[PDB]
Order: sequence, then C-alpha cells, then structure tokens
Amino acid sequence: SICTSEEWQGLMQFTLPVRLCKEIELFHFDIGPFENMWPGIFVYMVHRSCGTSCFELEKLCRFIMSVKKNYRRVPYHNWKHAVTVAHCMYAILQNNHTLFTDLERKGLLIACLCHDLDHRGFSNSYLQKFDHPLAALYSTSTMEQHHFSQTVSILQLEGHNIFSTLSSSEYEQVLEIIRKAIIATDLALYFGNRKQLEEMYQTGSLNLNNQSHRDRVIGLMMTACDLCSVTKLWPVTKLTANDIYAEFWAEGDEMKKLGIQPIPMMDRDKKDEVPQGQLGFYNAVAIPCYTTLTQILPPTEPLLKACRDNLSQWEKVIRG
Ligand SMILES: Cc1ccc([C@H]2C[C@@H]2COc2cc(NCc3nnc(C)s3)nc(C)n2)nc1
Ligand SMILES: [Mg+2]
Ligand SMILES: [Zn+2]
Repeated sequence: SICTSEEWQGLMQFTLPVRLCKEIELFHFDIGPFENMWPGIFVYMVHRSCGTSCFELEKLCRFIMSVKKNYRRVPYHNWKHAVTVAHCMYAILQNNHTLFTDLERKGLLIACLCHDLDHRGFSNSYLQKFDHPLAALYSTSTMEQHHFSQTVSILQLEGHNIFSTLSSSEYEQVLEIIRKAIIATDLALYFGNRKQLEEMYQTGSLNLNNQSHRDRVIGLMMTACDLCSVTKLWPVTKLTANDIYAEFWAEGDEMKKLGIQPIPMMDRDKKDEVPQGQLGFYNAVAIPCYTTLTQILPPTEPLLKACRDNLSQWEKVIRG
C-alpha cells in the first residue's frame, strides 16, 4: 500500500510542541496520548539523532506514511507498537550517541519503525504448526523475515528510498544492519544472544569494535526496545498488557475453533494466570535483558529501574 499525496504533505508541515521536546528524551516517555503526532515524532527523533539533513525530507515523510499504512489494525502489533519501539531506540541512541555510527543510528531507527511490518496478529508457532504459506517461505524466524522483506518493498516504492543517496557499500551495510536488527526481534533468538553477551561481559572479552560482538549488542538493544512497555509507568505498562493479551487470546480463539488446545497465555479462559505468567516473563525475560543492557550501556540504567518497579507491581497484584 502507498501513502496518499495528502498524508506525506501533512507531516512535512507538522511542528512538534516544545513541551514534548523535553519529555521525548526520557526513557519512560509514553507516546499513547499523542496519536496525531506519532509520524511527526518519528521525524523529530530521526532529525535529532542523525541531523536535519539525515534524509530527504520528502522521501522520509513518504516512507513514514507508507510504513503506517502497512501496519494492520490488530490489537498489539500495530503502528502504535512501531513508534513505541522506535522511541525507545531513540532514547538508547541519544544516551550513547558516539558509540554508534551515523549509518547504524539511521538503520536502527528505520529497523524499529518497520520491525513488525504487516503483522497478522499470529505468532511463528501458529504459522509453522498450521502450515501457513509464510512458514514454507521462511523456515525459521517466519514473521521476522517477512517484516524485512516488507521493509525492503517500501524502499522499492516510487520516491520512498531514503537510502539511495548512500554510497553502494554504505547502502548494502545499512540494509544488512536492518536485516539483522529485525531478525533479532524474534524472541526465540533472544535467549541465546543474552547468554553469550552475559558471558562476554563477565569474562571481560566484550569489545564493541569486534563486529560479531557489536551485532549481539545491537540485537539486545532491539529486544529491549521491543519489550519497553515493561519500562513505562505502571498505568501505561498495565494498559499495554491488556493489548498484548487481547492479541494472544485472539490467536488461541482461532486454535479453539480448529479443535486445538492453546497454551495458557493464549487462552482467555486462563485470565487468572496472567499475573503469575507476567511475573515469570519479568524474571526470565525482561529483568535479564535490561540487566545485561545496563551492564553494557550504563546510561540505559533507567530501563532496568523502571522494569524493576513494574516487577514489584506484578508481585503486589499476586499478593492481593
Ligand atoms: C498464563 C500466562 C502464562 C505466561 C504468560 C506470559 C509470557 C506472557 C507475556 O508475554 C509478553 C510478551 C511481550 N512481548 C512480545 C509479544 N509477542 N506477541 C505479542 C502479542 S507481545 N511483552 C510482554 C509484556 N509480555 N502470560 C500468561
Ligand atoms: Mg516482532
Ligand atoms: Zn515488536
């Protein structure tokens, strides 16, 4: 789908309220209440991370409005999820600016905006177990490969390629930065990645100059951004969780119509077990992630602090 003439023109003429400028720098920033400003917020973030001449303003505004039109109206993995994940990446980048190159900053902001592109509200297991065409095309990381394929297709639209002004080597480097960042958002790969990084940090062998290490660090940054709803203020973290489960329970509903027993996280009859399962996700997934990200990039400590606050909140729910 391509953005209409009206859409990209509209955000070229957008102006961000100076009250927001101070707020958007904080890790806990919730975008939720500013729906009309989401595309323009992405523009400001790109222009503050990689400068006013980062990309052609027309091309960038067309790209952004076409990415919005290709996210589906599903409960969680929607346009709103994309800007939230891109905002968290901007906050990480701003706080560690000279650790990343211009090309990495450009790639990661665009990778986050496009990372769940064209999501059907179905997990990789649903598509693989029910022999969906996408699973025959992509054996592993099924949706994550499709999201990359879709990202490349928006760049192949008339006047959308924000990267063509890069040298041929810079272009292939950015397209590989994006492919790897998007694949790292498949939570199945996260556990292995975090284990290796924890190992390299403890032993003292982690070296950001080593491209293999750099790729794993970027991957952990993408996970942290993907799950950042656990780093928001408790009321926000709570309302987002209702959206996550609205999408998980809708997948389990499709399995129940096909005579299939879903796991408890995708079963709406198992709502009571959500506080306990959220506690488990914080203990095994969220806390380790932000703990390792803070060890590597100490300015990202507020993410570990906020995640720890919501862990204490989920424990409070469980206790009564
Ligand atoms: C009964 C029971 C058992 C276990 C669980 C917990 C594992 C789930 C909690 O999963 C998540 C996933 C997630 N982000 C990735 C996503 N993938 N697809 C989406 C849709 S959200 N972010 C958060 C805050 N929580 N819940 C209930
Ligand atoms: Mg995803
Ligand atoms: Zn995501």
